[PDB]
Amino acid sequence: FDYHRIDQKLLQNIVYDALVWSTLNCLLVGDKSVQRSGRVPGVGLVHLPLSLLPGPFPESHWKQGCELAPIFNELVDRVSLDGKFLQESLNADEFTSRLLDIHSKMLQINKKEDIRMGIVRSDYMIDEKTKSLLQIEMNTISTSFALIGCLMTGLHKSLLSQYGKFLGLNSNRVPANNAVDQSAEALAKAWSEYNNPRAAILVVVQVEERNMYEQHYISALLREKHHIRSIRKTLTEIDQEGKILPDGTLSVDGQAISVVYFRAGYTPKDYPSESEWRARLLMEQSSAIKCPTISYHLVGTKKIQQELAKPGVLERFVENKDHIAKLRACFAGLWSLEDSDIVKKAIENPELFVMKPQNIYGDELRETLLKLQYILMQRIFPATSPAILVRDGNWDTGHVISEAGIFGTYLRNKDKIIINNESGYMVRTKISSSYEGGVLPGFGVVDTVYLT
Amino acid sequence: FDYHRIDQKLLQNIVYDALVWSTLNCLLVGDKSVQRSGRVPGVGLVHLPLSLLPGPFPESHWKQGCELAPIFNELVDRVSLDGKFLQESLDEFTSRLLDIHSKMLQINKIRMGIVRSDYMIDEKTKSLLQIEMNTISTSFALIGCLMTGLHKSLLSQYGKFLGLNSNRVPANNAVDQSAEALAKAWSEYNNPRAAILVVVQVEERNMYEQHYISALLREKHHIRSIRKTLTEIDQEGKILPDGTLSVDGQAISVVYFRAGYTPKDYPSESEWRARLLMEQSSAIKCPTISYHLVGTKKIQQELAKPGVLERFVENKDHIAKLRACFAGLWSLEDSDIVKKAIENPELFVMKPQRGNNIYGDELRETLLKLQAAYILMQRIFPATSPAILVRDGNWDTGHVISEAGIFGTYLRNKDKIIINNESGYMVRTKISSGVVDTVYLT
Repeated sequence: FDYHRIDQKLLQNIVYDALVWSTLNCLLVGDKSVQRSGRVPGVGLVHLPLSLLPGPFPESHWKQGCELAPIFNELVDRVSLDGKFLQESLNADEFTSRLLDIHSKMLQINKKEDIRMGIVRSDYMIDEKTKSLLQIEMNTISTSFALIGCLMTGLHKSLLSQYGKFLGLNSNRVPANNAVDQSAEALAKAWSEYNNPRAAILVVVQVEERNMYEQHYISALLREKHHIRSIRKTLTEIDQEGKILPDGTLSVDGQAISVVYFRAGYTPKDYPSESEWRARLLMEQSSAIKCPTISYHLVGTKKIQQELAKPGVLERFVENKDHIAKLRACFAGLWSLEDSDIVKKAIENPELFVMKPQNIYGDELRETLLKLQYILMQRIFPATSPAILVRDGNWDTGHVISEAGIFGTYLRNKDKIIINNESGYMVRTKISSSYEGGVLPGFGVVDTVYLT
Repeated sequence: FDYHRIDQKLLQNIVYDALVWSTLNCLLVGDKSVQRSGRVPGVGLVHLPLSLLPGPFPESHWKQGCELAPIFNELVDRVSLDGKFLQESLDEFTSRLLDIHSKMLQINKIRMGIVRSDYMIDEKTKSLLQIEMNTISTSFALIGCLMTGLHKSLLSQYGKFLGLNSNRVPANNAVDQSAEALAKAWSEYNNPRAAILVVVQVEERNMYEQHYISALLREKHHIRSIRKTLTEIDQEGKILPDGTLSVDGQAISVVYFRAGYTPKDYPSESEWRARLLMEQSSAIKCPTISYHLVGTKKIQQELAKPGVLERFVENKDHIAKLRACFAGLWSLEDSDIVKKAIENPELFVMKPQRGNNIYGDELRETLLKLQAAYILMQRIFPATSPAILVRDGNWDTGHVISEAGIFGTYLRNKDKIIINNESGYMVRTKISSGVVDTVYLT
């Protein structure tokens, strides 16, 4: 539990076994210290920064997270259908306006689109004040670590099967994890639904990609288990090598494409020029099934996510009131500054709130608000646990917080729901902020959880 | 097979896919240039230097080496038992091994081996000739069967194009068969509480092959193993009053050597002390000192001389098969061991039994003999081929020779032979003037 209290020489032994297991099972990324490692496979590898042993996490809250996956998949789909709400909700960012311009084009064009799909991830923290599972992000596009998360389950299970009796820990409390398998399953099923067995899956990847093995592992599952071919291209390669055939088919680099799996294009930095925007548009207009579509990408935007957490909004996209209960239970309170909602703007207890754009804490929060002569939200107070953190072959102790991402997969064809699944998980673990760490990284370490 | 023809663009793609496959499947080693990579797992990793696509190798000759695997297992076990032949036929390193063996001959108290016979196809004849018999610490059981996987994967993706069929790359179980051999020895020894000690080098950039074997042991066979250097064994190992080997809290029933074959492995008396200790223990050595001595260059030369091989093999068919793969080697019958070599010196080489080799017009040393480098052998002319070589993520073309290494596994109780197997392969490929490979049958 307090892993800091385990004998140092024993910890070295466990760390050595982890570094071994990591290499044998490709828990590896290109080393950012090595020049070509985000471009040339096979060179400059290092194990992922990782937490040695999983931190605890209540089984009741784990289950709540499980339950919510398919309910989130369905919300994301319904919200994406409401073009007017998306357009109306979304003033000043250039990138979001560029995405809205594509969405507006699609609204104009008004093409059928019977087949829709998502590979998404809802991220949660446990909150100490309330003792509640709270959602901190909904990731609707290009979500990573389906392989990484499920290799971490493999690792932690392996370590606990050897060192756990002594430690009083049982590997069967690390939840089972099928994430990467479920990912490729959803892509394979969408490729089948399209029913063009001559087509490949296109994966859209970044120019520099030191997590390329995850994507190759997927393509491998596609090739070997599912018998589907795939190709990888950057948005600019697509602009250069892509076109729409007479029947609407996407063709890239000579190959018919039935599914566009995005592992890029979620960030402004992936669109350095008009080339990348042309590609995004081309692909959206074509008949290929996108994973996901532009309206889905819009749904995970910050402003949309904030909107849904306001009074009665969520309630426009969900009719099952048990689902609305479960959703609202994981939503951190959020408010418009104006009216205040019942004037909890009247704030005396600013330690309990946060202001966010579309952050301001404590006293700065209190001043800002002044009883006025961007939104207000419930402050979250995370759980801490003593971790062992292993990075570039070395280890140290740290007190950390953790954020559990629960993947969802979804696939439908008209009104037929083909997949709507909780699809495994990942965990991101970070040194506290009350210690030498904070928020300012390379992006913590990977982890799992230990139920209850 | 003429891979130099394939256009740069396509090659570049096949290369990309091989580097991907290598990373995903742990065809990886510690990078020489990263100073901690031989000691700390998980850091400074790079794919194995490799040949992109297999070289041709006749099926008939592949089957010959297959058949020879269990014949060589039995030959190794019979020669090892002739203590005085070994002492008699047989340098500081070699004499320290001899010291350990004579000592066990004195003491006079289950046997196993995981070995590998290396061959090359000779152009002069068309023969499969043995070039080495490795009796101790044979590497590349994992690497060899991962290259099998890589090549079958590439020829699945690119085979139809180039007119190659992934099914002409032979099947390969080498690492599984190694772990199986160890697991069975552990069982024979019948101590459910004993571990397997694996003896490792101080710096081991190929540690993942060994880690994979310990992972099979743990997960498939439910056997614990522990890895130690010879000096760690000196410091930590003890023989109990009942003669049993104890190393960090566990009895040791099998000592699997992945070190100890090279003098660099014995920087001090500590390592020499650990080797003796373990040899004198009741643990099963994979292999014993006697096996180690059978693999020496001196014993291998001796065996290849006329009449000698035949003293250690009863079976006439095996004698025939063994002689077929043996390159001629001689002391001094003037007739072959010299008149034939003076005519046709191009077909022969003189080599020290331990100075430069002698060939062509020189080999006129023999006219000199009136009818450094001493023992005459048949010259081998290797069957080269066009290769793509991939190293540190870059590729180039080269013309190469290949050495096919056939692993054998063997185990026995007193007259019962539990295992005597051909057990998969590896291939080492190097410039015409190295890298890991497979073969394409025929």
